[PDB]
Order: sequence, then C-alpha cells, then structure tokens
Amino acid sequence: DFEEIPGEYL
Amino acid sequence: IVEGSDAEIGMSPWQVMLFRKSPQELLCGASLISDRWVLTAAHCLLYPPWDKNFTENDLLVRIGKHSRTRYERNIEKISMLEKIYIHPRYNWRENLDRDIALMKLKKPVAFSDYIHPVCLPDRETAASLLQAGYKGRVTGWGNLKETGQPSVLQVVNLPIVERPVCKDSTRIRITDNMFCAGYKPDEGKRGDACEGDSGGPFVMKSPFNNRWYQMGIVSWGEGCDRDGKYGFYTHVFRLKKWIQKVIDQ
Amino acid sequence: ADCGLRPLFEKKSLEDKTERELLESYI
Ligand SMILES: CCCNC(=O)CN[C@@H](C(=O)N1CC[C@H]1C(=O)NCc1ccc(C(=N)N)cc1)C1CCCCC1
Ligand SMILES: *[C@@H]1O[C@H](CO)[C@@H](O)[C@H](O)[C@H]1NC(C)=O
Ligand code: NA
Ligand code: NA
Repeated sequence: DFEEIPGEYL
Repeated sequence: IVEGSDAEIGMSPWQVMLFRKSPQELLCGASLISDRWVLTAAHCLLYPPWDKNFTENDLLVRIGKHSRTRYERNIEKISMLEKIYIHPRYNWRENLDRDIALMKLKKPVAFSDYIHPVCLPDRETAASLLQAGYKGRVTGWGNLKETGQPSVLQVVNLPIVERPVCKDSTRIRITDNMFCAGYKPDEGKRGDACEGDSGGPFVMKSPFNNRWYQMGIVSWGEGCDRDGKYGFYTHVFRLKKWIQKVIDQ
Repeated sequence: ADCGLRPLFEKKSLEDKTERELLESYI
C-alpha cells in the first residue's frame, strides 16, 4: 500500500 | 500507536520514518537530532531472534512526513544512510538493554516547517523531567491495535511510571537504561506504542525553556495497551556519553 | 541552537491541542 517514491532515491 | 490521535501538521518535525527499500514497507520510527544524525532503537536494525540485520543500503530515512503511505511531494525529504552505529553493549538476547542506534546521513537534511531537530537532554533536564506522573509524548505510524494501520502519524501523551510498578508488571529484568510509561487500569485513560512505533521518540516539553527534549526511544512491551502492562523506553540521557562519543567520532 | 522549537508552534507562539496536558503534569 506504499506509494512509489521517485527513482532518484533508488 | 494504540488509543492515540492523528498528529497535527508540524507537531513532531523531528519524526523520522525508517523505510525498507524492498519490500517497500515501514521498518520503524526514528528521530532527527541534527542535520546529519538520526536516532533510533538498535532492534530496528539488529534483532537476531527474527533474522533482522539491516545494512545501510537496505533502507531510506523519510523526514517531514505525516501520511503513512503517500509520497509527500515538496514536503518530505528522503535521505540515504552513510553509516549505522549500534550501541556495542546493546542486549538483544535478554531485555533489549541499551536499545539505541545512530544513523549518519550521506547529505545534510534541509530544515523546513515540517523538518526540525529535537533536543537531547543534559543531566539537569533528565533529573527535572523524568519523574513518575510527568507526561511525555510518543509518536509513530505503527499498529493501531495489538491484533489496523493509520493513514497519518499518530500521537499519544503518557505518564512516566514509578520504577517498582514497572518492575512488578513484568517477569523481564528492567535496567537503569530503561523507563516505563502508560496509564494504570485505575486511571481510566489508555494508550501505548505498538509494532512499527519502535525507534520513535518519547518527548517532553521543558517548562523552563519551552523546548522539546527526547527523553526516550520506543523499545519494547508485551502486547500493546494491555491493562497492568506498560511500554518500555530506552533512557536517552543514560546513554548520552555513547551518543556524544559516536558524534565527536 | 534552535533544537526542539517547532516552526509551526513555538516559533509562531502557537500551542498544539494537547501540550497543556504535559505542562499540567509537571507539578
Ligand atoms: C507488538 C506487540 C507484540 N509483540 C511483543 O510484545 C514483543 N515483545 C518483545 C519486544 O517488544 N521486542 C523484541 C523486538 C521488540 C519489539 O517487538 N518492539 C515492538 C514494540 C514496541 C512497543 C511496544 C509497546 N509499548 N507495547 C511493544 C512492542 C519483548 C518481550 C520481552 C523481552 C524484551 C522484548
Ligand atoms: C549482521 O550483518 C553483518 C553483515 O553486514 C555481519 O558482519 C554480522 O556478523 C551480522 N550479525 C550480527 C549479529 O551482527
Ligand atoms: Na517483576
Ligand atoms: Na497498559
């Protein structure tokens, strides 16, 4: 249920 | 947090979420102590009974958060870990004695309305605030119940409990590096930290200088919010010499 | 430093909804 975080954070 | 309330925006700006990269999940709470240092419970990172042994690259620190699951664009800041430092005398075999760890961030975090460090107590702060009956505040995104998950950061205010009452509530040996907090069955009021709240801060607002101090770290309990049982916290001031030594380097 | 002073509360002289409960316990 966690929303994806920006790719820059690996 | 069991029997708590939704936090207000910017109420706990030192609140840190320890976030597991894969699977994407909440690992623990934590706290911001400077622009580069994060304080948590050692059991969040190392706990052999449950095969827990996280390294730096396994997780991320998410600061300035309110919502548990959403990516809070322009509000939260996501930081990578440079190095983890677990107390060398942390006792995971028996009672989680010295349940404390530090995490150095790769880059300093920029402070904002939602991101700000909490103070660490000195000897006098601890002597004046760590008194039975005096209330502290616990925050986290952990379980709403022992046996579910909140949408936003939860808050609960809880009284520090007399050491003999803490000792008499459990078969576990309690050390001077711990304190317990929560209401008695006779007090009517409820509240406790629970799974997922570990590593989070137990704070108090000094009536002398009006600053928030982190007196405890969510450490352990036997169930959550059970009558006659209390939450146990790592005593931050008792372990300050180790904190200072690690930070001085 | 400015540790433990919240930008949205102490810095603005605004109180949160339950901080008085803590102060009242410091008897
Ligand atoms: C989540 C409730 C069910 N789990 C437990 O009660 C786990 N109990 C152990 C425990 O709490 N822990 C081992 C890792 C750590 C842990 O699970 N912490 C999560 C936690 C945080 C706060 C509370 C609380 N204040 N109720 C309870 C558990 C302790 C047992 C007695 C000896 C010390 C350890
Ligand atoms: C934990 O992980 C490291 C590998 O990063 C290993 O050296 C260590 O012995 C493991 N177990 C414990 C109990 O520290
Ligand atoms: Na006992
Ligand atoms: Na209880």
